[PDB]
Parts: sequence; structure tokens; C-alpha cells
Amino acid sequence: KQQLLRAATGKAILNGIDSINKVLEHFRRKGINQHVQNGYHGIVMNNFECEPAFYTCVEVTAGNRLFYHIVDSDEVSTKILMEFNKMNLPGEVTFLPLNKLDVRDTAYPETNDAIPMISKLRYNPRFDKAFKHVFGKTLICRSMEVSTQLARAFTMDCITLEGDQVSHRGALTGGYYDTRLELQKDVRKAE
Amino acid sequence: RKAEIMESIKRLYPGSVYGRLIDLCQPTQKKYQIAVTKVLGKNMDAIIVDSEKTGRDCIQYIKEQRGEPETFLPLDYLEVKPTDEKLRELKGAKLVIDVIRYEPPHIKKALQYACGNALVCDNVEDARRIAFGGHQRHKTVALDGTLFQKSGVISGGASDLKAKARRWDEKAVDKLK
Repeated sequence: KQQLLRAATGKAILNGIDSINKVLEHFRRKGINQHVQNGYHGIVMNNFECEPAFYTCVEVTAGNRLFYHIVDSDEVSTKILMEFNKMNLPGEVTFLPLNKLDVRDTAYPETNDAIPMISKLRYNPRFDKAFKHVFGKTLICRSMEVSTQLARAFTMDCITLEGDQVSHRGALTGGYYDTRLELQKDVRKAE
Repeated sequence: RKAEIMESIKRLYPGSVYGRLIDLCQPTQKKYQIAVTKVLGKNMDAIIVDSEKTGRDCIQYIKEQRGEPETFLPLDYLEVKPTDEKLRELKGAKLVIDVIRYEPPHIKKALQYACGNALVCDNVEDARRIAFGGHQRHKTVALDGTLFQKSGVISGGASDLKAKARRWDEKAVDKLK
């Protein structure tokens, strides 16, 4: 059951969880560093919900920011790495530190051919600056070409429901998309 | 595998596909390989083209071939900021783009884009002190590949960054190829 997801994840990204987890239990078995375990909140992908029409654009918008780890602060963020690196473990780990986060206040264009991607995710409000960091700047646009207009005129990343992307600085991303949030759903369903 | 599509776009539109960033630049000293490899990240495979148009056609061509998604930085529309050269005075680190060598000189944009005013410091405590300590924060990376962004994000995995930085080495060996 659970292994269906991991297969979609690649040893690269998995080794960073397996490792970030061995460090967590290590502090635990030794009974040191409590603030750390009391301030680790899971990865981006296990802390929000969205409707299945947006699986593709939400998933590609975020790529692997999908595994950034919500943590309380910069000090819980660093101690996990110090030991991660000391134990010479298979990287990598990225932290969204709630105490430190700094996200730019943006107002979206009153446009009727685009919607704020974040207005379509359900998540705990304790975890706001984090989701605003990952999603707080990308619109979901009506067509490949609407993306272009909006991403050029305004400072917003754009993306269609089918995954075609254009950055606010000009970068173009596109290719053939097959068929992670999907199986994250199925597995949330057992438990 | 998929780079057999990569040449395919270099062929089709002959003079207009520069290639991916690994091919157009290199970190000066072996020292900075790990810091540069952390700052560039995904943008090391980011295909630099001449126009937004060739960008677009390359994505269309890719979809037809049913191939994995690629990123194109179009030198014609790429919207980058000028390097804040006042940061060359910071008394601990030096700008990251000052430690990369590229060519041709006009792809300079693709670099101001991947790098911006990123900084590279010696140890972790230094990268932190001058990323978070100032009135304005600065993206800062240490030589072991631990990154402190202006957004508050923090990241690492010194052992993976090490294996990843070896692509620069295999890339030199192809200078003799």
C-alpha cells in the first residue's frame, strides 16, 4: 500500500527523509534536544489538501518544495543539519522555519482569466508564511498565452491546469506530463 | 535517453540553442564547486536559448516526442537585475558569479539570473551572520553547500552536494573529448 508512493519519489528525495528521520530518533533515544522534536511539523506535502483538478499545476508549481520541512524556527532548523552533516548522511533537507520566514505582500490582478493558486489549498493557518512562500506568487491561468501576458505585465508566475509554465522573469517550462499528491491521497485514505 | 532529444533541439534550430548551463560555465577553483553547485541547483540543466520563440518551439517539439519537461532561459526576454557591485566590499564573502567563468560573454544574463547577488562564505557561522544579521538579508551559501536564503529558507546535505559537484569534473574531462 504505502510503497506505491515512495516509488514515485526517487531514491534522491527519499534518502533525505530516511536521513532526516534517523537524526530525529537519535535526539530521541539520547533524550537530548527537545525543542527540535517539539517544533518539527512534517513536510509540505503532508500538511495541506486540494481538489484533484489542481493536482498537476500544484504539484509542478512546487516540484520538490513539496518536501520542505515545516519547523518552528532557525535554531531547530540548524541543529538537525549540524548532526545530519556530522553523521555524514545522504542529503538533502530544506527547512521552512516559521520563526524566520519572510514573504512579500502581493496583491493579485483583478483578472478574470486567472486565480490565485493558494486560494485553492486547505492548510493549518499556523503554517501560513510557509504555504505563502511556496505558492504565494503563482496564478493558475486560462491558457498558455494568458500566462505570457500576465507573467510579463505583472510579477507573478503563471501556470495552466495542464502544467505549462511561464515565470515572472521569462523562464519557460514545458513538456509531457504523465500521471505525487494523487497517491498521497490514496494513502491518506487508509489511515 | 532524453539528452538524445537535447541534441535534437540543437540540430533542428542550429545556431539558436546554446545548451544547458553546465556546458557554458565552470566554477573557477575546485573550492567553490560545492557552493556553486548548490546555488545553481536546477538551473544547471536549464537550456539557454536565444529567443522566447525558439524556447516555445522547443517545448512544443518536446511534447510531441513525449519527453520530460525542460526549462528554457531565452536570452531575448530574460528579465534580470544588474549585479549590486557594492556587495564586493562585504568583508567575509564574495559574490558567487565572480567565481564562475562562462562563455560566450553575452549569455551573461542567464548567469545574473541563476546567481543574482548570491554570496559565498567560508563556514556556516559566517554565512548566517551576514545573511540574517544585516538590515537587509542576503542569500548566503557556505563552502559545504548549506544555504541561507532571503526568505528564511535553510538547506543542506553536504554529502549529496559533494557527489553532485563532481559533474564539473567530468565536464572538464570532455574539454579533451
